[PDB]
Amino acid sequence: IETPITANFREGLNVLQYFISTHGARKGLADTALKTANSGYLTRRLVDVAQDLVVTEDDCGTHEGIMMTPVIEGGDVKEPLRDRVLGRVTAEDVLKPGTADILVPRNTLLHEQWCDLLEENSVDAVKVRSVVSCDTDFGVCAHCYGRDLARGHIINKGEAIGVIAAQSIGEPGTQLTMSSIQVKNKGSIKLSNVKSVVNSSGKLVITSRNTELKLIDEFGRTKESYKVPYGAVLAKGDGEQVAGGETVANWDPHTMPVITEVSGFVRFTDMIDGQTITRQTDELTGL
Amino acid sequence: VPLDGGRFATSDLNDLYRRVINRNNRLKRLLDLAAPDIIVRNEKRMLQEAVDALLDNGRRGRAITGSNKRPLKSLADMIKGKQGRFRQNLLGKRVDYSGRSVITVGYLRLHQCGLPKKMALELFKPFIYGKLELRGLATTIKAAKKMVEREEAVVWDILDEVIREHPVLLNRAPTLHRLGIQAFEPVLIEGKAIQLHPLVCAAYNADFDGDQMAVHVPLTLEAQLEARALMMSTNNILSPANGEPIIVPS
Amino acid sequence: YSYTEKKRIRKDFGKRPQVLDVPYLLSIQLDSFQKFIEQDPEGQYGLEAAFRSVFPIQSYSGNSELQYVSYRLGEPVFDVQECQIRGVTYSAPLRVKLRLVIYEREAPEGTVKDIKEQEVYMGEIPLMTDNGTFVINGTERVIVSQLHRSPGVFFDSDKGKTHSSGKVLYNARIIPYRGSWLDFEFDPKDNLFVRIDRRRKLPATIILRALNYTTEQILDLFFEKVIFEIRDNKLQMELVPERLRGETASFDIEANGKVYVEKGRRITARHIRQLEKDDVKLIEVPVEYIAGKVVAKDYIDESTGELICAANMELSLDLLAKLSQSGHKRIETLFTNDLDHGPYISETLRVDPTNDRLSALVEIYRMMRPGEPPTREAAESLFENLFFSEDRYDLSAVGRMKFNRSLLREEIEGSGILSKDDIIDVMKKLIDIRNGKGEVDDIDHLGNRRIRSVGEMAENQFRVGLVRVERAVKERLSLGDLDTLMPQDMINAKPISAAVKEFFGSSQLSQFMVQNNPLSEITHKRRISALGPGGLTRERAGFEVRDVHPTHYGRVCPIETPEGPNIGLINSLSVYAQTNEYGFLETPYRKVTDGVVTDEIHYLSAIEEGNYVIAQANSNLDEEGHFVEDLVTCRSKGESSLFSRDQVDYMDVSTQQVVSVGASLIPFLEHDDANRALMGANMQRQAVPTLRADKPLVGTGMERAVAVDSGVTAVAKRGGVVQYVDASRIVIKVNEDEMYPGEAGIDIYNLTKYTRSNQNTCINQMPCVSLGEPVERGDVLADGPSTDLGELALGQNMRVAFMPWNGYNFEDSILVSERVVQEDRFTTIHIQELACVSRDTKLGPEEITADIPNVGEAALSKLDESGIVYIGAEVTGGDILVGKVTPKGETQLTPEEKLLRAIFGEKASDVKDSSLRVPNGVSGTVIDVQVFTRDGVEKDKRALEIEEMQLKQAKKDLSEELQILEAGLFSRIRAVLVAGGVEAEKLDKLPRDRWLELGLTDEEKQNQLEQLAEQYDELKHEFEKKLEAKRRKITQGDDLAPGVLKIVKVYLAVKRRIQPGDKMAGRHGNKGVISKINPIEDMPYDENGTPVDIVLNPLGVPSRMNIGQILETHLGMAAKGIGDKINAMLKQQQEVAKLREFIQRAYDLGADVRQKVDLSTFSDEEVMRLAENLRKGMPIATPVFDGAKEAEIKELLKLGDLPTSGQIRLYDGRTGEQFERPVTVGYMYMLKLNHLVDDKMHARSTGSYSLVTQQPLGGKAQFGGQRFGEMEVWALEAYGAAYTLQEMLTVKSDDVNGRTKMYKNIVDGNHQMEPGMPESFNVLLKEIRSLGINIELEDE
Amino acid sequence: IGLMKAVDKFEYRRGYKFSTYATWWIRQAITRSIADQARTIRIPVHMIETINKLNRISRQMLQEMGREPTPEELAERMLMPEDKIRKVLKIAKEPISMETPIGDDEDSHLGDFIEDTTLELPLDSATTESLRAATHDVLAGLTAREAKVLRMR
Repeated sequence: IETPITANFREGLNVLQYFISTHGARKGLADTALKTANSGYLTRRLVDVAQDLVVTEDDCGTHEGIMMTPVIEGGDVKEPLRDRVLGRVTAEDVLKPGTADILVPRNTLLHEQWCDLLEENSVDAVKVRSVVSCDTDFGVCAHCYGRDLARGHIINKGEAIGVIAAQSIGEPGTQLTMSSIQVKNKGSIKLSNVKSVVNSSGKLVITSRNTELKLIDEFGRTKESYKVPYGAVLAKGDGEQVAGGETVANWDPHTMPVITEVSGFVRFTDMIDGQTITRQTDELTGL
Repeated sequence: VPLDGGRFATSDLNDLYRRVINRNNRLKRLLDLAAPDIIVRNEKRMLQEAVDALLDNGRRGRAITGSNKRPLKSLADMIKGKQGRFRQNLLGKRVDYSGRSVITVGYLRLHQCGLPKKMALELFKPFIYGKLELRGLATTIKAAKKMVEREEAVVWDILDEVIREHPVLLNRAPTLHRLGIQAFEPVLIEGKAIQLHPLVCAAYNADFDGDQMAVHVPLTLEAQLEARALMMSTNNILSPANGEPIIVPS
Repeated sequence: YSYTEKKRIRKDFGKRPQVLDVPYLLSIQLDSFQKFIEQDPEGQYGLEAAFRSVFPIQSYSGNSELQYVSYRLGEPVFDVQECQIRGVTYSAPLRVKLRLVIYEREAPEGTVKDIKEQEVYMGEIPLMTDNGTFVINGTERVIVSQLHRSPGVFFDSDKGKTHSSGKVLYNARIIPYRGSWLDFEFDPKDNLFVRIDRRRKLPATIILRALNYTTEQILDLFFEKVIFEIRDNKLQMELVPERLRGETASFDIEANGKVYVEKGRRITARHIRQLEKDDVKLIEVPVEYIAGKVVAKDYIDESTGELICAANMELSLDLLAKLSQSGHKRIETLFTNDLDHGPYISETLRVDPTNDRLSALVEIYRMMRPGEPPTREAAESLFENLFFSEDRYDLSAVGRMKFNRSLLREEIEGSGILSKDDIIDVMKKLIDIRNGKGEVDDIDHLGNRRIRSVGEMAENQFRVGLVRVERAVKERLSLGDLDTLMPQDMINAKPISAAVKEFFGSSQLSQFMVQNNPLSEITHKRRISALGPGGLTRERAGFEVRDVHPTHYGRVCPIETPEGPNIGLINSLSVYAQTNEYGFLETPYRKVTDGVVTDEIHYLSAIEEGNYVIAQANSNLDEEGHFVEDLVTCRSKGESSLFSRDQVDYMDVSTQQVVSVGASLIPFLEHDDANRALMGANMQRQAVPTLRADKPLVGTGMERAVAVDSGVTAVAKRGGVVQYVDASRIVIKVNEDEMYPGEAGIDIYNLTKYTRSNQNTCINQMPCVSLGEPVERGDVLADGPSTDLGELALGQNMRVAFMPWNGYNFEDSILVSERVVQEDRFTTIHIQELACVSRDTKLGPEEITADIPNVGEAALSKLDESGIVYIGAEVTGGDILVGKVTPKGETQLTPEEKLLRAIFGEKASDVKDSSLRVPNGVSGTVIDVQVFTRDGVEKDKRALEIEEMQLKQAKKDLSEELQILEAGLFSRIRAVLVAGGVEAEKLDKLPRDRWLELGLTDEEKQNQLEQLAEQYDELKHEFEKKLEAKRRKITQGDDLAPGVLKIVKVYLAVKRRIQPGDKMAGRHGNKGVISKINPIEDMPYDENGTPVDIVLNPLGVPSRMNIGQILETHLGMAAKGIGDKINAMLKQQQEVAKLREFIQRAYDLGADVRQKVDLSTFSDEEVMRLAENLRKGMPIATPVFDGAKEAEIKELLKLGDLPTSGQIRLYDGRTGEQFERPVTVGYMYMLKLNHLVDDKMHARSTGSYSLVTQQPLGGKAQFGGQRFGEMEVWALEAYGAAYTLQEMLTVKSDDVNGRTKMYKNIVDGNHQMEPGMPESFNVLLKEIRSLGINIELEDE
Repeated sequence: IGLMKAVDKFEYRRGYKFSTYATWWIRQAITRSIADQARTIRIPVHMIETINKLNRISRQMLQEMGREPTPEELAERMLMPEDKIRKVLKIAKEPISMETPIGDDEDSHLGDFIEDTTLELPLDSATTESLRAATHDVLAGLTAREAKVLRMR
């Protein structure tokens, strides 16, 4: 509604303003009275599959697990590597940025001291042991799970992890009822999986879709991630040390170009008029 | 079974069995009568339909209704669905040694709950019977029942030490997560409402606006030990979902 | 002002004048039932309409018929009081007079051969009490009105159902009042389909052809014509200019001498304008443009008479050549358009497999009744019965009106039968909607929803009963006798009474009427529900039927509704809402004539509200001239905007008209969030009456209305002077101007003392008047259960402080005083009824006696020799109210107990103790016992003493009525002799007996004397007969359920005080639970020493957003300050003039308050009484949206010598030092809610067990255990406590030999576990095994 | 079944149409079937005949008087003792169900409100055990001959 409730509760409300607010009040109340039934159904469905998850071994001795990376993508970092790996167990001899500096013999409990040691270094990728990778038959092993969260020590055998998992992810169900690229901070403009090519102006342009814009700080870890589509134009090259507040990439959100990576004569080949193409000329430009 | 007012009550299975065996006897009579084939076919189809309704009423054809114009429930209707034996009688079960009361605020310690004295003698009643027999105060168990019915001073003098070091579970429906069930060490209060420690209200998602509380008393040594070791509110400090604490002052 | 208004005047802060007073609140029920009761010979409403709908009814052969003549309701045999006492429905017999007409086939018109006139009885019709409720089986019950989709035609649409295309699929819908339903639907391929009663879709040509419609005329009705001409060389086409709507010109359009649109070019409006200019109609067309068009008529050649091209066939070039050579220049073709006239009907004929009417009827029969072979006549009979039979189809007047209005027809009246024109018009309207002209209507619009009240469903059930009767009369007349058949013996009254009884009591819409408060009464009788027969269900209802539609404004309040799953399905109509003659809600309004707001009131429905613009009640009127501002806020078309003075057509009657009655009682509503206002209004209905009612200091002004409209108070019918009162009776000598010249003219008001409610609460009325004071018409006499001097008073009001106190109000908890407990501000009385039934078991009849085995005489001290507790005997939990003995069957004697019998020698006789005991934890006093006994069985001496007490009471009250009636009748009995001569020397001197023997005179006095003698003969013989009837009725045997001998009812009165645990709530959604009881010296006090008695959490205000409680607290402080000053100056008695001056100064405080109360007209005694009444604190009225601003509160606090800020410093009661910051303290109206703590207290160690599954029962009433649901099982197995789970699943509930030994070894002090197989698994095994599938256990 | 039983009983030589004779047998078959079957608790044909007569007579009384027929007043029409009328009215009980929705929603059937009145209370079992122990010890406190004679008696 365009007319706002200019009044407040200290000054009271008109009859019209009260009637308008009642719409939203009833909407919210009905949504609350309705969607938690679906939330309870979802919790029951979740707890049904995870009945048999009970820790059975301590170490299944499995191979490599899964990679771990922060959430730097999209915009600013939401959750860093500090809390995404707190309580996990590594799978390989993960090493510090200085070569041949190993802190774990393929498995250790990443309690607070190890998190501090890791964040002190410039490590950004750690491979930890996950439940999906566990090789235990008819259950999971304790080391493939990680330390318990209610206690803080390594989880002991016999504890039913599926039920607590389903309950924990079903509890908040009620509460959840409802062209250009600009750099923000100083860093290194890094292009990953880039098919680089030079435009007519001598700058750098892109000819692929599997390329991502990365912001690398002085330490080496990636801070910001951005998406660049195929056939975009970049105002800066690769490996450029620049500060934030600069529009580096420009592309038309509507026009999608077929830019040719090579240079040479362009003669019209295999376009015969009247069968596949039509003769149309611009009425203002003439080109 | 007979009812108090001289009436009767029965399951619909009696109706379905009567129907199927009536039609089976009629078919048996028809066979030896050398009846025309169309009538015998009609009777066989009627038997098929009757057995079909017995096994699953509203599955093949129209549901057979009783005298109240409601569909008769088959014996497959009462093992399936929300109201069946599996969900209503096997997974979730009515329980003994339990009570309910409104919830009020506590000065209380974190491991204690305020249990009304009027409820305590009822919940633990066999325990008072046994302890009072052991003390030799009443000759027989029926005498002890008389004493607990008179509420003499001795029954309270036995209660205050029966409850001590005997944890008691507290339940607040709906139990969204594992913290909805916790064990507290009872303390006896003159009143009618369950006194709850404010620090656990956040975990219970309970406010003092008329919410109820279900109370359960563990019986065996193993159950009391499990309540003391795993279910005590002192043990539950951090949520199982994630490491942050759950006893934050609200 | 009325006389009893002078005794307490509530200050009103309302600014805008009140134009229309609030209507009678129960009119919605009273008028609806009145229409069902009264006889309307010309009207069709109620019993007359129901009878004339069925009657006359004729036999199958037509040789006889029944003619309904008239009907009459007999006098109800039992009054409401004895109906409630004896547990019988309050009803009256239905007597109907009807006729018999007999026809004979020997004479072509032998109509008159035999006639039968008699009055036959059928059915019992429950009556409506004066208060607008019903009494069914001795229990108070009300029927709520239903809100259902109105009969008529509605059109709908689809939003993304077809994901493949995303098109919008419009559909039409015909829903009659009763009968089969008809639906018209579209398809993504743009074809028309029909559905009957939600069956499979069928092409629409089927229903067209079923009405004897050929293809030619169908196409003519649903399309236009294209003229085709051949001038022996080329094709001439007659062009309509308004047909080329911007399409592509396939060929080069030309004219007589000009060419306009080239090939493959668009046609812009300039070409059509030029075509209109030059007026050229005939244009030449090529063959290529012609192929692709469909013909509109069959064509044959007259040379041989064979078909050339059938209708609805797309012709081609060879077809054109054939038509040309056959000599057919005149050709007509359909007009197809992609934008305005789609070929939906043409496509439908393409999909149609049928060809003639018989095929269509056969297809309809096959669709409706699959499997049964079709028949030549059965198909047409079924089709006629679908929509063209009065008995099996009806649209009703409302349905016909809505149908015609949606069809844009001018007719209002019509027929309830469908016609071909009706279906054709509906289809044409749907096709127009699909094309784009017209708009699909809205389903939850209040113009499309109808209110069905109790009279309507009652008449519907009566129609069902008459249909049941006709089902048997049709055969009874056909097969029965022709001459000796009396109509009485051939009719049956069981079906009609059965149907009406099922509706009254076994239906969903009739439920027990809430009786906690008069407000609960009003808000339950003024209730609108969307459930029941023909309505939604909570599981089915979605969102559109729950949200607040913009048309609810002024008809249905948006604040008062349940918070559960049915939040949008149960509503309550607003204060001023009414009902059309059709059943549509409308709201009053004030007409505006050229900027002048005339006071005449108009009622507009929802459909008419959108046409005009309505100025809201926030506008200011400049002395019946114009408004204050040039631009005035209004609402139109469901939206709000700003309009000039002249545009305004209507004005809201009052600012109170949006909210309902229950939500209107909240003061300062406009300062409350809607969420909390909803819960406050809901909780307001759950208040419990207290020992003494306390007026709300901060009210709204409609308490005086709801209290007198509830009917719980004794209102004076006729004005007069009070002559004599008691605690039970009030008599008034009516003034001479209301004395009818025929009767005494003295009224009796018999109060109702402590009586059980439906919710076990006390009802009493106490006289609020004194001896010898004047009373007026419509004036209150006795206060109701929760009323104070005629004003509704749900709860009490006392000091309240907003401050956190040691955590005792941690989370919405309440801290309460010991002082409030001492003065019983919340003590409530509860009345319980306990029934002891004695039946005749086959082992022997049960007996009620004081002789009971193995019971000490101490427990029998409260029983008389007859075994019944004395009246007034205080009884605690566990005592024996009535001693009942049942014969004991043969009992097996084990070796040990028979050894004991041999040792001690006692023998148990044929006796078993089954006496009624007071349930545990209940203590009270027996206030009444009632004994009913079967006819034939001898009555016990207790029953005899009750009977003689009732006899003496009946005699005494009949005689007292005699004295009252005659004390006024003497004003005519004596005065007639006084007429024609006063004889005061000898008339008054002689006793009244010696008054008819006065001096003899002419025959006129002889006629007067004989008339008076006849009157005295009446008096003699009108009153011994009724005494005899009452005596016979009391001593008459009581009809009881078969198998019982006597029933003893015992009434228990429980006085319940406040405890930690009881639910306390305010009027703003701020509920709570009493946490602890605080000593009086333990709580905060101000410098004056007065301690606050309620302490509330300040933190509950901001997040909850209910600010109205702060304003109410400030008003309470101001009002109590005014009362304190008045009381302080009254204790000294300065001067009556000084009191008058101060009260007058306190009564004019607002800027432009409506009322101007002047005390100069009050006498000294009148002023002193008024000051005494408000000595406890002057009460203040605050309308919902015209309340006092903060400025008035500040002025009132200044008047009372109170701080402007509204907060003062308090000192802690424990340590005694001033708090750091000022704390707001005032008077707030608390409520005592029905959620007591002892009613929710429960605990169970070991008790009853269910029968089929051997598990403990549930519920406090049957001493059931708590339910350990599956979520808590999940929680335990998440903990890992396997042993607690094992005991919770085996030894707690379903181990028959497990729980017993667990009991035994717990008693022996050994808490050892012995598992077992649950019985609930054994029943599952036996059930699966009995289903035909093997199930076993693989043992080792 | 009745029609089959009537076909052979019928003879053309009687000079009557088949329907007249077949209607009697069909009515008898249907009435007997409703008599024996159609009730959870079977009632003999005699007593259901009597209850049908009571229903007809009560309808006839209610047609004229308009009030319920008094059992004392029913003896005049039935010409049989008023105790027989009460006995007849006794058995009119028809079983209802175990799943009648006693409450308002589909959550509380009548089967959940039915108590098992055939189980001894655990207190009674405990008393029996205590009594057994008391008797055992008190008999151990006697002479052997007396103890054995009391037990074996």
